[PDB]
Amino acid sequence: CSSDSRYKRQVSGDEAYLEAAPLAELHAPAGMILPVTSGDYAIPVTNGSGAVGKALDIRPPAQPLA
Amino acid sequence: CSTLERVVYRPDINQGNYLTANDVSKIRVGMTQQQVAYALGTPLMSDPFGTNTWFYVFRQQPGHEGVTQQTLTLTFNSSGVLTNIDNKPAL
Amino acid sequence: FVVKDIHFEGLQRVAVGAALLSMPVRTGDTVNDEDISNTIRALFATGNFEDVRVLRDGDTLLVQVKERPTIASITFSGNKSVKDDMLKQNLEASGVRVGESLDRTTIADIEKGLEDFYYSVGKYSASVKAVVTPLPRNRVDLKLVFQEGVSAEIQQINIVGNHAFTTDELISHFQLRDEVPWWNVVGDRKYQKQKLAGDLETLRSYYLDRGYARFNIDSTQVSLTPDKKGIYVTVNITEGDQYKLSGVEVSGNLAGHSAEIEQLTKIEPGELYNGTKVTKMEDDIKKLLGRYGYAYPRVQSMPEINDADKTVKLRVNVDAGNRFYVRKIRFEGNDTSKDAVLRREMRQMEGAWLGSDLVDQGKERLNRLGFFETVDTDTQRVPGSPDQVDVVYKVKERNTGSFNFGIGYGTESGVSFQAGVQQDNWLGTGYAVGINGTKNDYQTYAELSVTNPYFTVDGVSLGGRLFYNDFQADDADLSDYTNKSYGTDVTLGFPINEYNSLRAGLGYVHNSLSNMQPQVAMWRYLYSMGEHPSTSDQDNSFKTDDFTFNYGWTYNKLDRGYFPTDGSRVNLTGKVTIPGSDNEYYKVTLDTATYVPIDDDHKWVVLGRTRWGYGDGLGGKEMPFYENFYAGGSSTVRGFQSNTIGPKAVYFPHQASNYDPDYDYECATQDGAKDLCKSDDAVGGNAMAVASLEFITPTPFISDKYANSVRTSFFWDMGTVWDTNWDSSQYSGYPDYSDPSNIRMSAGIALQWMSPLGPLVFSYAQPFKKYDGDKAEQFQFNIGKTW
Amino acid sequence: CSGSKEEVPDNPPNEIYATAQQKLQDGNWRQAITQLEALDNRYPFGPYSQQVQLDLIYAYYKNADLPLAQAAIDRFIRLNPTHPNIDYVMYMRGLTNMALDDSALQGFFGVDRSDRDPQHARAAFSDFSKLVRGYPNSQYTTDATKRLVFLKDRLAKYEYSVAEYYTERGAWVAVVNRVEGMLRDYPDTQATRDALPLMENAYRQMQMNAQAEKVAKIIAANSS
Amino acid sequence: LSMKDKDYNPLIGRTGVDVGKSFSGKDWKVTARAGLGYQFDDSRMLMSVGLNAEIRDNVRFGLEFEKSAFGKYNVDNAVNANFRYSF
Amino acid sequence: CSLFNSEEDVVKMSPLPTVENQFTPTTAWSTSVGSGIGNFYSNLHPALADNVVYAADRAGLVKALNADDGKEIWSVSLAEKDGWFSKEPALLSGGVTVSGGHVYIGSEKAQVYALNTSDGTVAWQTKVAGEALSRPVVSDGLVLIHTSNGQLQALNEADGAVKWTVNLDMPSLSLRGESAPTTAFGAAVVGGDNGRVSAVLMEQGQMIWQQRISQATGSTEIDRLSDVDTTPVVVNGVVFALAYNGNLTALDLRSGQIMWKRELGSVNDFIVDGNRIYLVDQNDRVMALTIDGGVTLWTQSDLLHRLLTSPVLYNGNLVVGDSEGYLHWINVEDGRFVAQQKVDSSGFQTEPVAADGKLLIQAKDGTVYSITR
Repeated sequence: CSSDSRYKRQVSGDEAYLEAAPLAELHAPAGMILPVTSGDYAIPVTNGSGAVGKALDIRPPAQPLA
Repeated sequence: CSTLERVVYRPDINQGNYLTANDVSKIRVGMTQQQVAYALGTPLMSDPFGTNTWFYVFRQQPGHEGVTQQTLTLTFNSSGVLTNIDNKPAL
Repeated sequence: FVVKDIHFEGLQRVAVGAALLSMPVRTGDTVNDEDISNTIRALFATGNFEDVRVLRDGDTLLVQVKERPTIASITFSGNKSVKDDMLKQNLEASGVRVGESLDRTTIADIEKGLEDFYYSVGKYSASVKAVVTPLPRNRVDLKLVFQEGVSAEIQQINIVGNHAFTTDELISHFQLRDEVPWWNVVGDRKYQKQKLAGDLETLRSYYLDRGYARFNIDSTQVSLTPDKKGIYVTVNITEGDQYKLSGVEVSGNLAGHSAEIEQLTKIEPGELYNGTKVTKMEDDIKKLLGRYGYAYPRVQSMPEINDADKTVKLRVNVDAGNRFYVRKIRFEGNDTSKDAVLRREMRQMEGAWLGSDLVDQGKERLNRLGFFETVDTDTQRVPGSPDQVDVVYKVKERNTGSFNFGIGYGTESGVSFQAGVQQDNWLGTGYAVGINGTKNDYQTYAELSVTNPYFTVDGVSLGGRLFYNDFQADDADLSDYTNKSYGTDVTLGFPINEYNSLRAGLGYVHNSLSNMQPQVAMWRYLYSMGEHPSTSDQDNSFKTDDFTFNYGWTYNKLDRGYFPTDGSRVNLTGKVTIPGSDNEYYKVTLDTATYVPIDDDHKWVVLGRTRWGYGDGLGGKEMPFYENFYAGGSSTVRGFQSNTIGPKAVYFPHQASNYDPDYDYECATQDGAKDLCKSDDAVGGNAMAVASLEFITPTPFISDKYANSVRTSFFWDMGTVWDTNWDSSQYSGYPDYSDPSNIRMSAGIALQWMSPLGPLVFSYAQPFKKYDGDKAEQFQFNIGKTW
Repeated sequence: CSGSKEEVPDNPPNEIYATAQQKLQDGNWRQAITQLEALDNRYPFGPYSQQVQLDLIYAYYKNADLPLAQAAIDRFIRLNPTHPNIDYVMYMRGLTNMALDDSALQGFFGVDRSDRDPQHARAAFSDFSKLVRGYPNSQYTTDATKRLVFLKDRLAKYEYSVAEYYTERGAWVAVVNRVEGMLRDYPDTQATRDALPLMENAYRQMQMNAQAEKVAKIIAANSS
Repeated sequence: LSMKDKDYNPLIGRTGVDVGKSFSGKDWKVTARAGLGYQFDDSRMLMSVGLNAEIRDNVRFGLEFEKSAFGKYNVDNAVNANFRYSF
Repeated sequence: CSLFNSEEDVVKMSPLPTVENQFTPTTAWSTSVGSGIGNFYSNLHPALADNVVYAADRAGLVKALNADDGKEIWSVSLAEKDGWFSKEPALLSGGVTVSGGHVYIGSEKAQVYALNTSDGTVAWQTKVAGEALSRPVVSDGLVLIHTSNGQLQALNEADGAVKWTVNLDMPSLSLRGESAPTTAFGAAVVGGDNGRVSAVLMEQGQMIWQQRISQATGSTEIDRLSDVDTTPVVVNGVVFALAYNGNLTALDLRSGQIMWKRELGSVNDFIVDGNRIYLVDQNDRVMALTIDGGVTLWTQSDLLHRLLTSPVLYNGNLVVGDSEGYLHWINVEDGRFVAQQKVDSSGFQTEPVAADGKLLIQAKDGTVYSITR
């Protein structure tokens, strides 16, 4: 081909796919709660600045020399 | 509204709760939430912002704009006590 | 012994970390030989290849295991027309490929599963081998060589213990047949244990229905000829005594539902006993349980059967299945047609009452709808409470529909080009995908169609489409009628009463029509619309701009398809035209299929195909003459020419028709016909009424399955169609048809048989069209065009 | 499965794998996987096959070789009780999930897709949870720290679509439970807030207005 | 002197084997389409007769031989080839 | 033809090379009732009573002939008597045990009845239950018959007169394999499928011993070929036959315990001529090892998938015709043809006879062609 439909470095979707809209907190008012941490929940805490998107690469995880 | 002549809406409307006088009978104050759970199978609706107080209903008439509303709101607190029974079975 | 050496050997490609995990007791643990053997068979639990050599000389744990061709780097070859893809996919089911070190018992179970496959099929002349010649250095070379025989080519099906019921009778009640005489050529032979079971079931159930309630299921088997095929089917049974269904008794765990059910349970006592009665009588009541809503009940129809008294009392006692539960409908796929489109295509919903009935309705609903090839309705279990059951269903998509190129017969026309692109399941998102571009030389049609029958409401259908064809075929000059016909229409269906729908079609058509013939009908219309056609040339032209509506409604009381048994196809259709239309006129068309066999044996069967069409022009702007049904041909009257009955093609004379095509067009052509030529076969008149009688009965020279697939039709059915709007001044020497007597005489017999792959309708009718309006032919032949 | 004809004469794993690295930097992942598998067939031995399989994985995804990718996955994790690359694999394996992505074509308008397969989403979720917990150190570590929450929000959008179907179908009764299910999932995803007015109106239809107003003022103060 | 000979009754539940599978496959199918009424008036024929082959899943191609006769226009031999790819 | 000519599975077949007509087989008796049968599988031996060549058809037709050019004495199409529709299709299963003035027959319809030999018309009638597989065994008036499904009946030559029913063992799936129920020293002894042999009482069917021997389909699903047919040969009250797959013990009537073995060849037909026996196996070659240890001095493997009938070592000539209409004489030892008639395409299912040395054959067509060579 010579027009489109390729994938070599552009991360599928986009960087908006990398992140579109962050979370936001709500606050269940007095005498009223909500058990939410029920399921897939490992607290995501990164200090960064781990490569992301075009910065992120998945090159073969080889050894120094072979 | 009008008589039986306007835009017709008669497919099958579908809502299911085969509620009977068993429900009326098996219940007193301080009911055992788990035993009444099995007596009722599925606990449909609890207060997310409060105690259980399970909320059931029968809103069903197939087709025509008519429908039921036969609710089963039943107090369920801590210590497994039903202090109150709640039903507006009327439209 | 003190385990001091983590000592793993052979170390070909092993996860030695996983190996250290494989030993429960780790090194430096002074343990007994009990723990030693524990660790040993724990390493055996690796189950990939374990060539154990456990040595205890000092404190080193000399546990050596040697690698081998045990890598399963296999190959594959040497096979017959057996389904190779099934072979490979089941190897994948076992995962046997490169890696998965090897296992003599695993390759053995592969080979033997294939062998027992042969067995169950009976193809089963096993020449079976999984040749494992290992490529050097642990590698493998495999050859799957399997020369087999053919399946059970049905030999004798000898029936044992039969009496009072001829063998061939219940045979016909069964599936298995092994006959290809001069009689038929469609007989084939095969095997299935399940065929055997089901045939037994049909047999003894039938007997119950004969009141032979008691039955003796004897060990019926089949001897198999060695050293070749051969299948001698010992039908070893015993019918058991005849009885009458004397009573029906209920004592089942319920609450008042007893009386709620007896009305069904209630039957006339002392009936000749019937097992199908038992069936229906438990089916309806399970359905009523559903109409109340539970899990599914125990149903014991204990038959109190007494001999010499023929008694079948029915202690039919039923304890309802467990109570109402909720459920988790989850369907995977989720392509261009997102899940919701199916969520609505299934008549069932979480939150409301559950039931295998509703989910079943969803099953068949998706089935006959289809966007796929499977309806994998799989219910599962949520722990804690016996409810919110996991009903997670799968479909195997039937996507990427018709890519079509119809190329047909130039050399009279141009080579007919047709591009058919119907990629529903692709933009079958909720829509229709219809792309029809065809043209031979002069018959240039285009269909662009898209339909969400559910537009914002499942009921709300949306079919938008352009249908444009131009007929450009001509043979003369100043007489060359040409039709370009654009039509843009949107349709909106509305059943909310099931099998009861009205459909609103709102459409415009532009229709440029040139060089119209001297036909007195079209000329009547020209003068109606005020046009004064050229009384010399077939030359006039008009552009037909008609915006219009049509209401098409149908009721459907049907009982079965492929063979129609009870049919109620009730089809009204009325086209109405607005002043925006160039003419003001209204077509009414009535279509009635009314089919009932009074005989449940289907030998006294009354059927009616009845049809009517009437045009209502507002005068001067009437029913554009072509706006007419087709009377004749084979619509329902056959051996004729359609839209030729009634009116006769009278062409007002045009000897000025500008190069008569050398009698490729006549009747008021240049070399054509003089003062108005009363040629035959004009469009059927304003009013058409036709009625059709049908009946069937099997002949005593066939099998029952043929009757299940064949349809003998008897008919002397005389329609009549006439132009209500008629003049006799011009039709003075010519006939006059505003005439409710346009009768035929078609003493007709026909036959429509459908092979499992195609239907065929062939007829002989001795015709006497009272009013002729047609050609008389005796050979009304065609094969059913399954749409 | 087993293909990629070895039309090349068998040669030492080192030089053929050097050709593999040549195609690696060349991008002809088809023939690259071809020669890598050709090696491991001609060499079901050797720790050289470790890197051979790593490059197999990389050229799989750079070539969109999905079932081959899963084969690499399970075979290696059988060979991998642990490895210097597992979190890579972990991200890769979560990557594997999104590998079921492509369905259509858009250049200026766009079509929706966030109402589809949840299982691989949850799988990648687990993948990257295990990554960040076992590997709170990688480019993949941080990219997954954010990837997890992104795909959880995408799940929120999915569940919105699901709920709203029954709602518009009048089948609110199930969504009544479904909204508290989303709560047991998330209140904090914007999609949750987006849906809350719908469940409030449902409440009102079914006369739980007494809590419809609650959730309404919750989306007022709590949310925007 | 001790006594621990049997003094017990254990109970458990398991499952030995489960293996089960079934095969299936087709080879082709054909759909022929034909129609002919005689004339049977001057005598000749007039028909539109063809076919279509239904291969396992994907290949579908149809023939039609048609003909109109006894008219001032006459379709002599309308051989019509088509294909369908609903793979 | 090359289209329905290259689409089927095949294994192999010989040409039967080197036809040797050292003798000159002349069918000095040449007669045919036609049907007979054409393809099926059962024992349907016609009978004879002092040259009376009883003829028949697979329709309850009870015909006759005598040692002639073939000349009938009577023909009585006694298919049924008052069945469903007046002589229904009455196929046959079980040869004709003409004893006394009682022609003896039985049909898969479980119909059994004596016939006056002078007319083949009923001498007595006792219709039975179970598919009448075997032929009547009018053994000292103890007319013992087993029907295919593993149930046996004891009758009397008087009018049937059921004596004791033996609903004996059967495989999981009924299949081929029939046994010799002969009785010696007053012992109802019989072979059996399932690698099993039974010795019971010829007054009650009461077992004295039952021996299970070797294997077949079922957990070792031997697929499709000539295993061992379970009809033995017994001498001195000692049973001799292969086990069920070619393992030839000896089993004494009183004991039935395993004697000397010959684990060789899943042969089906076999006649003993003074402790000499012969092998044909699964492609119809001959390596005719005798029970005298390993005496294969009778081997003629010129037949590959050439189905055959029971051998006849008469006039010292090793003689038997195949099941393809061809006729074969053999050296007294191995084994080239002292004669051979590659003649018919008949096919054969029941047992012909060489009585008086006359080749009393029952061919599917050319039924009774007895030959002199």
